[PDB]
Amino acid sequence: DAPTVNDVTSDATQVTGQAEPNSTVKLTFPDGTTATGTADDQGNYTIDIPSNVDLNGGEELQVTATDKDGNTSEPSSANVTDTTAPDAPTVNDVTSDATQVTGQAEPNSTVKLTFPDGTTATGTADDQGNYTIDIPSNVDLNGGEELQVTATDKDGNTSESTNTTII
Amino acid sequence: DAPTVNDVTSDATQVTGQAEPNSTVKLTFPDGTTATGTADDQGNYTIDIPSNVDLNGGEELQVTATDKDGNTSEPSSANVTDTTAPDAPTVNDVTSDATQVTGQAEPNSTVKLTFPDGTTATGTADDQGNYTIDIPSNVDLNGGEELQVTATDKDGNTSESTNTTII
Ligand SMILES: [Ca+2]
Ligand SMILES: [Ca+2]
Repeated sequence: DAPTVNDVTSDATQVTGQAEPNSTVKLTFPDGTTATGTADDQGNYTIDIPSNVDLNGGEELQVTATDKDGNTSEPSSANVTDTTAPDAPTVNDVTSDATQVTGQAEPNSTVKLTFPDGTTATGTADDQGNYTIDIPSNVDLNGGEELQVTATDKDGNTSESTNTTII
Repeated sequence: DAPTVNDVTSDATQVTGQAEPNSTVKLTFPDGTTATGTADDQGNYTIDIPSNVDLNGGEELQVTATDKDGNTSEPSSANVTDTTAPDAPTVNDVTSDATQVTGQAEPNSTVKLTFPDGTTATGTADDQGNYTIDIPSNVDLNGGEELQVTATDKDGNTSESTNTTII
């Protein structure tokens, strides 16, 4: 009698699926909070994700169904797909004499610097979100040129860009 | 006497370079707009890009220098690098019975649909900015699942995502 659970993303606001008609479907989140819904006469259920729950991707959700006689199904599992890009990274001021670009980004993201000629350089953010990207000494940055930085998570979601002007 | 022109991106707000000290540096845009700056005593110039001039990338800029006697240098040109992502796409409502997803995006951008299991489908926005993406026949859409759409230009700049919930 285990219910089905439709695929859940990090941007989802509800969890839906199929269960025995008019059963009580119970969704348990990693933080121990639960949310419930009642399946309709055709067995379709919807459970609203509480606003106090933030799913980022990778979480395991558990869903059970309980009939009017108190029999509860075995749990069904769903893993949350990460479709949410990181926030825009920060970028510390960059002078024309700088040898690296540093800043903060989502931990473990891939940070991509686009130089004003369109070439690129990358660095990996550490577990605290710090990144450092080396500027090759044959790349000449001049005052007034623009730099652009993005951060991309492991599932390929890329942040909005952050710009800074060379000093 | 030809001025140098530092690399310009679509996100820059100034054009900088070197020219004869105290000469008037003139920047000409493809639309015929001009902007001016004075090179300083060390030969450095900064010219603010007029706000009504939105450089998107690919534009050829022309930069000349004129001395106090009205003699104008040969031009130097610079090509603008596109570092600006398209706007977030629009997505028309998608029912669980839908066979395609449609909406609007930057013309000739690649629109990427991410299904709630993390798999994707792609389409190109046409000359009017309209896109249509076929839903693969092995993808089963269910009411309450989230769909996500992004748009990417030819230089790899990826829009903010747009979400919609399957009906
Ligand atoms: Ca993410
Ligand atoms: Ca662009």
